[PDB]
Amino acid sequence: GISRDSRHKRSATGAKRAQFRKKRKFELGRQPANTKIGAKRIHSVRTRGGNKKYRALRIETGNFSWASEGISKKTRIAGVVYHPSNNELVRTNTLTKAAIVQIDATPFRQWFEAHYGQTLGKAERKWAARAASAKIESSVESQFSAGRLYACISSRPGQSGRCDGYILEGEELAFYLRRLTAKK
Amino acid sequence: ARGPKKHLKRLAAPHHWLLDKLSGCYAPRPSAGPHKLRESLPLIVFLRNRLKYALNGREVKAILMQRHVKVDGKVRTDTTYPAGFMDVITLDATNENFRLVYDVKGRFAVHRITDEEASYKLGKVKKVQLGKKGVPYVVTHDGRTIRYPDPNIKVNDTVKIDLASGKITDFIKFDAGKLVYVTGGRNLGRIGTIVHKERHDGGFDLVHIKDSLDNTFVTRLNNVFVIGEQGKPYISLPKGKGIKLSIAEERDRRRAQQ
Amino acid sequence: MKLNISYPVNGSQKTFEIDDEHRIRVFFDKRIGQEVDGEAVGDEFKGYVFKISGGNDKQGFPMKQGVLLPTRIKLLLTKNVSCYRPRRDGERKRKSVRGAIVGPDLAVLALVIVKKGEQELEGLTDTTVPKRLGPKRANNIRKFFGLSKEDDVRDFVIRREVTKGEKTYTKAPKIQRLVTPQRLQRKRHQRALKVRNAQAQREAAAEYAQLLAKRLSERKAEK
Amino acid sequence: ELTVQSERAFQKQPHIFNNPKVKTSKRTKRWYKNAGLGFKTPKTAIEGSYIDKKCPFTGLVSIRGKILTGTVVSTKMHRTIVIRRAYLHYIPKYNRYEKRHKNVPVHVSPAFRVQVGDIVTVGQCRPISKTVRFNVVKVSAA
RNA sequence: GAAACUGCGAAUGGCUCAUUAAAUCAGUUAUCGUUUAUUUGAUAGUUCCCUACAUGGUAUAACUGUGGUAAUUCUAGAGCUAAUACAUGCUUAAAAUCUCAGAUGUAUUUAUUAGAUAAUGAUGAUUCAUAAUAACUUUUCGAAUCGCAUGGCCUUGUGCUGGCGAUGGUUCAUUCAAAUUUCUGCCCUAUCAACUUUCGAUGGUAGGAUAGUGGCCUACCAUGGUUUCAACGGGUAACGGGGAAUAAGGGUUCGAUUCCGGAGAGGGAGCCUGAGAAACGGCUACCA
RNA sequence: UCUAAGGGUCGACGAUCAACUU
Ligand SMILES: [Mg+2]
Ligand SMILES: [Mg+2]
Ligand SMILES: [Mg+2]
Ligand SMILES: [Mg+2]
Ligand SMILES: [Mg+2]
Ligand SMILES: [Mg+2]
Ligand SMILES: [Mg+2]
Ligand SMILES: [Mg+2]
Ligand SMILES: [Mg+2]
Ligand SMILES: [Mg+2]
Ligand SMILES: [Mg+2]
Ligand SMILES: [Mg+2]
Ligand SMILES: [Mg+2]
Repeated sequence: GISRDSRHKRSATGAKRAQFRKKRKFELGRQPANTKIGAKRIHSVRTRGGNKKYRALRIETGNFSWASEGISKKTRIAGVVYHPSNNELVRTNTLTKAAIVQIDATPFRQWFEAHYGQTLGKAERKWAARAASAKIESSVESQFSAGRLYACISSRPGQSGRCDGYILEGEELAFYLRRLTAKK
Repeated sequence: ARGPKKHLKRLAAPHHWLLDKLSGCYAPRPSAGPHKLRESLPLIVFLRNRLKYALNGREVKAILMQRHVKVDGKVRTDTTYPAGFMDVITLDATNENFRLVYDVKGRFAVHRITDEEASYKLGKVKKVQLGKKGVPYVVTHDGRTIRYPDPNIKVNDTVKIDLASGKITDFIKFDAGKLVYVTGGRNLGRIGTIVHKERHDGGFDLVHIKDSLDNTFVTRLNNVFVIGEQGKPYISLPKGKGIKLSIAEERDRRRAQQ
Repeated sequence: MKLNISYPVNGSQKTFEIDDEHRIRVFFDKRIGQEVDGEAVGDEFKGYVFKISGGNDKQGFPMKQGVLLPTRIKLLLTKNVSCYRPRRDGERKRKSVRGAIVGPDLAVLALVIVKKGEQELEGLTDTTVPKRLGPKRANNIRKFFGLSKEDDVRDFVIRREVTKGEKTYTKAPKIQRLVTPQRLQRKRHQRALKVRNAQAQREAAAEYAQLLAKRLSERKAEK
Repeated sequence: ELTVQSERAFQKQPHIFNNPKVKTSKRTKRWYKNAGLGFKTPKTAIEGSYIDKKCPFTGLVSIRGKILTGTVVSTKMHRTIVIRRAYLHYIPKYNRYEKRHKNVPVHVSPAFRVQVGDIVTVGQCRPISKTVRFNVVKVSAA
C-alpha cells in the first residue's frame, strides 16, 4: 500500500536509490478520511500495537471552546469557509485540522445569556458579580446576529474521529476575516 | 526481523556467565524481567554452573517446580528468570541465602549471606517521577517502583528495600566519600569511594573512584552503585571486596600456598 | 436427483430419489425459502410446504445463501460464512461455491419441512431422534424445565445411565453459572481486596502529607 | 519579520493564548525557552515576532544530540542553510591525511542573521525536513 | 482422557547470499520523535434514569443423524449443548470542592490554567511529569472467571466474615524488543563531468497519513540540493562486519560459510490475523 | 460550475475602472 519509507524518494544528491527490502508493514500509510459534514459515520482503524484510530466521515457536531471564558460547548458545524492548505477542502466542505468553519453559536449564546444576562445575540446577583468585564469583542459579538461563529478546527478528524475546535478571536479572527473578505 | 528473538546462541551469551564453548549451540536466553539480558544471571546458570546443585536444565526445572528456589522473597519457578545485581536467591531446603554481587573479575560471585541480611536488598534509584494522581515514585535498578518516597531521594541515590513489604527503610545519597560498587564497564566489580563527579551536561556523567589501595579509576555514572559509606557497606561484600589486584600480585597470592 | 429432507420438530431426516423432471421442475428458479409444495413436487407428499434451504450440485460444490446465480463462482471466503472453515486465524481462501438459484445443476437439494398437510411420511413422524444433550447453564435448565428463579436447580438435571460393566453410574453435566458459596466467597474477597487497597493508599497518602508538612515547616523554621 | 503573517494560515505559537478580555501589558505574549547546553537565547528570539515552530528557542524542537561546528556555504533556502564541515581523514597505509568535507543542511531561526562564511554552531534536533537534522544555536559571525 | 471450542505459539529457529556500493554494515549517538504481546514492580471504594445468592442466545463448535463430489486438512442441510468465546449488566465508604439538587474515577478529544523563585518535582533544555477548569466520545477500563484449603464470629441460617493461589485487566514504570536516527568509515571505473528538478528534486507554510519525526503524500509557495575533497552514471564472478591466509616492519589478497547485522523464500505486487509479518512449511492476484 | 495568475487610473494601503490569455 502507501509507504512512508525513504528508500524511494531519491537522495539529497539526486541519485536514484536501488530497491531492496520489499515494502514493510511498519512504514505503511493509509487513505485520507476526507471528513464531510452531517450524519455522523465513524470507522475504527486497527493501528500498530493493537491501538485504535477513528476515521471520522461525515461529522455533524463538534466541541468548540470559546477560550475567552472557558466554555467549550458542543455545537453543530455549518460549513467550511476557509482552509489554508487547499481551496478544494473549502469547496467540498472537508472537515480537517486548521479548517475555518462556521458553528451554530446557539449554545454559546445561551451560555452567555445564562452567565451574564447581557443580551448577546438578541442566585440573583451572580450576573452583577460578573462585572462590566462582560463585553467580549465587537467582531465576535457581531457574528451572533447571524447566529454563526467562525471557528478553527484543532483536532484531527481522520485520526481521532472528533472535530473539536475553538472560536476565532483577536488577531487570528482579524487575519481570517481579512482573508475571507478578500477571497469572498 | 519480524519480531523478538527467543534463542541465545552460544558465543553470543554474556561472557561473565562462564558457559562452556562446546556444550551446545544455545545458551539460556534470559526471560524478560527485572534487570536486563546481558547484566542478568539466569537461575539455570546460577544453579547448574555456579552452585553445581543441578547437572542439566531438566534438574534445574525439577528443582524450580517444587518451589525451592526463591528470588527476592518470591518463588520464581522460571528456568531463565533474569536474576541480577543485589538480588537475593534463598534456598529454603538446605537453607542458605546468596546475594548476587560481582567479584572483582566482573562475574556474579557465589556470595553467602545471613538471613538477617537476606531480609533486605539495595536498589539504585533509576528515576524519580510523579505518577498518576500526583503520587511521586522512584524506579530502582531492578524495575521496582516505590510510591511516596522520601522527598530527598534523587536519581543515582540508593534505597534499602525491605523485600518483604517492598518499602524503603533507608537511603544513601550520592556524593563524594561514599562507598560504591561498579556494575559495568572495564572496572566492573570494583569497590571504592567517590572522589569527584564530572558533569558533562548533555553527555555522560563521569565519576572518579578511589579504592582502599588508593588506586583511582574513572567510570560512567550509569555503572556506579552506592552501597553505603566508606568502610561501612550496607551489604556484605564478597571475598575480595573489589580490590583489583594486578596479575603479578594475583600470581604471588596464588603461589603463596606452597 | 436427491432430496435431503428434514423435519426439525422432534428431529428427523431422510433422502429421497426424485428422478422425474416433470415432477422436479417445481424446484427450479426458486432460491431459498420459497413456497414449494409437496403436492406440487411429488404424489408421496400432500400438503407439505418445503423450506428450500441449500444443496450441492454435481462435483459437490455447496450452495451459497446469497449469490443469486444459477451457476457457481469463486468467492473470497472469510471466517464467519458458510462453505469455508479457516484453518488459521485470519486466513481467507478463494473457493468455488454454487449460487442460491436452484436449477438442473443440483445433484442434491436440502429441504426443511415447515408445514404438515396430510398423511405422515415414513421418515417424518414415526421416527424421531431425542435431543442428545440437556441444558448445562443453570438458568438454561430453569427455562427448559419451567421452574422459577429461587428453585434450587441441582437435582433434576437430565442424566444418562451408561451400562458397560453392569455398574450403571449416572452421568450428569457440571452445570455452569451456579450460585455457589465458592463464587460468593470470591466476590467477597474481591470487594475486601478493593476496600483494603483503597484504605492502604489513603493512609499512605496521609502519612506522606504529614511528612511533606513536617519538611516544609522545618524549612520555614530554618529560614 | 517583514509582515510575519505572510502564510495562508495564521502563524502563532501553539497553546500561547493572548487573552483579548484582559488588557495585558505586552499584548503580544510570546513563548521562549533556554535551549540548554550553555547556549544563550538571543534577544531576537526573546523580543521578535516570528513564529518558526522549528526554532530551537521559540519553536517546538529541542537540541539533544551532537553539537557540530561548520562554515556556512549557502543561505539560499528559506530558514535553512548548508554548512561545510571540513575534516582530515587518515589513510593508515601512507601515514597521512586527506582533506574531506561534508555538507550539512541546517535550519536557521530568524533570531539569527547568517551569511556565507559566518562559522556557526549547530545542535542536533529531530528530523524537521528530508535532509535537515540540525538547528543553528550560535551564530559567531566571523 | 479422544475430539472440539477457548488461550498461547506458529513473526523464534533453520537455510541461503540473489539483490544491495552511503544501501547494508561497523563503531558511536538520539528518541524532549515513537510503538512495544510478554516478564517484573506499582496501580482502579466514584459504573444507576426493579437479577447480583450472578443476565442472555441474539450460538455454536465438538457430538447425533441425512448427504454431494473422481478428487483436497472441501464441506451442505437438520437436531443438541458450555465458556476466562460472544454480547450485556449491579452491589463497595466518608468527606471536601464547584455549579445552579447535580457533578467531580479512569480512558478519549479539544481549548484554557498552574507547573514558581538572585537579595510548588525533574532535565543541559521543553508546551516535561503531574495537577486544575469547561466540555467531548459509532463508550475504554473499572473480573457475572478458575483451583485448593477450609477458618473466625454468631441473631445457628441459603447468616456475616475470612486464607493461599491461578487467570483476566486500566495506567505508569521495567524487560524483551522494534522503528526511525547523529558522526565517521566502503572495491574498480572519466572510453561516466556534470547530476536532481513537469512525473518531489532542495526548502517554507498548512493539512493528510503514520506508532511517531520526516516531501512520507497533498495544496500553495520559493529555486533550490550534490559535485574534480569525484557527484551522477557504469561494473562487481560485491551481502557488511567479527575475522582468514601470508606475513621483519609496512602491507597484499580473501571473508557464500559455526557469531552479530541485513535481505529473501521461483519472480513481482497486495493483504488478513496478530504486540510483533507486507509472513510465504499464511492468504489473494498476475507471470513462469 | 468553479479556482488561480497575469492590469489601467486616482488618492506599503485604499478607492474606482477594465480586457483577454493561460
Ligand atoms: Mg530467523
Ligand atoms: Mg503534558
Ligand atoms: Mg507537517
Ligand atoms: Mg567482500
Ligand atoms: Mg551477489
Ligand atoms: Mg560473510
Ligand atoms: Mg555467490
Ligand atoms: Mg546469519
Ligand atoms: Mg521475510
Ligand atoms: Mg528454487
Ligand atoms: Mg511474501
Ligand atoms: Mg519449505
Ligand atoms: Mg519460515
